[PDB]
This record gives sequence, C-alpha cells and structure tokens, in this order.
Amino acid sequence: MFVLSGGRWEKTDLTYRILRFPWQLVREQVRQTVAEALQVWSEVTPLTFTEVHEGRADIMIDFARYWHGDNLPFDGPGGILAHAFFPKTHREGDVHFDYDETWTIGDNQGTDLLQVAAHEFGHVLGLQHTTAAKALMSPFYTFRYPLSLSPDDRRGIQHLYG
Ligand SMILES: NC(=O)[C@H](Cc1c[nH]c2ccccc12)NC(=O)[C@H](CCCc1ccccc1)CP(=O)(O)[C@@H](Cc1ccccc1)NC(=O)OCc1ccccc1
Ligand SMILES: [Ca+2]
Ligand SMILES: [Zn+2]
Ligand SMILES: [Zn+2]
Repeated sequence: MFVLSGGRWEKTDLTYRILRFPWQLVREQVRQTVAEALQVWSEVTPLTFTEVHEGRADIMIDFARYWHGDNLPFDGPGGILAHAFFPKTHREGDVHFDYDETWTIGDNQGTDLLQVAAHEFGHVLGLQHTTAAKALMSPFYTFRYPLSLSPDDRRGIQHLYG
C-alpha cells in the first residue's frame, strides 16, 4: 500500500534496525520482543515493519547510557527508561532504551522491555500521553500483561490515522 498522508502519497512498509542490545537478555528474545511491540501497532494501522541489519532505517533503535550524543542524557537505573525523538538531520525515528535498567520480559519484578518498547513505538508513530492509567501511552510504567491496546489507545490511533 501507499497511503495519502499530509497531502502526500507515503509508503507504509517500513524498516527498523536494532543497533545495540541490552546485556541481560539474549539477542533472539530482544528481537522477537521488538517485533511483537511493533506488531501491536501494525495490527491497527496500514504500516508494516521489516528488520534490517545495516545502514539507516526508518526506525533506529539503540540501548545507551547517560550521554550518547543527543541532548537527552539517560539517568542510570530507574527514572527514564527510554525515549524516542525525530532527529532533524536524518529522516528517521530514533528510539533509545536506557542500558542501565534491569531489562526483563514477562517478569513483574524487572523493567519490561515489551511494554517500554510498545510505548516508544507509540511515540514514533505520533501518539502522545494520556491520563488513562492502564493505557500503553501512559507517562508512567507499571508491569501490565498481556500487552494490549486500551480503548484510549485505539481512539488515539484512530485520531491520528483513519
Ligand atoms: N519510570 C517511568 O514510568 C518514567 C517516568 C518517571 C517515574 N518516576 C520518575 C523519576 C525520575 C524521572 C522520570 C520518572 N517514564 C519513562 O521513563 C518513559 C518511557 C516509558 C513509559 C512506559 C513503559 C510501559 C508502559 C507505560 C509507560 C519516558 P518517555 O516518556 O518516553 C520520554 C518522552 C520524551 C521523548 C523525547 C523528548 C522529551 C521527552 N520522557 C521524558 O520525560 O524524557 C526527558 C524529559 C524530562 C522532564 C520533562 C520533559 C522531557
Ligand atoms: Ca534510567
Ligand atoms: Zn537518546
Ligand atoms: Zn512517553
């Protein structure tokens, strides 16, 4: 598909690249998680996601600590867990996870990668925060399973996309 957007015919098939991985998780698990977090959005939008292993993609994902050259320094364990921003000098969506967190998957004790990632991909796609507590786009993280769009989340997507 081609979808008319912003007055222009844009492409819906997109690429993303994982630049570095968190140390507490094995690569394959981080890969499946990132894909699964992107899929919660692709299910309710005209977008598709493909993983690339070189060059620049539409979505660049990285795990960094503190200062990593973007004026959004991370703050070590806790606090901010990640963020996503649009660099002016590159046509891409940048998402960085704070390497200092105890990254986990499916464990209510650690910091869930599936949730933080789904949240960041939400930004990349245009959504902003909401006050709904159990919303994927809430400003605050609380372990919540399964990963699912709340009504406020579907409305948000329906507002930005058809
Ligand atoms: N652990 C959290 O919940 C925190 C918020 C928080 C709670 N206690 C704190 C003590 C000190 C500092 C921050 C916090 N959220 C995050 O880390 C957020 C990402 C994960 C949330 C998520 C995951 C799963 C389900 C639901 C929610 C960070 P962010 O929201 O993506 C990011 C947005 C942003 C992107 C690009 C540019 C600016 C801002 N925020 C953030 O606040 O970044 C820096 C900043 C700090 C204060 C004001 C403006 C900007
Ligand atoms: Ca942190
Ligand atoms: Zn960063
Ligand atoms: Zn956020």
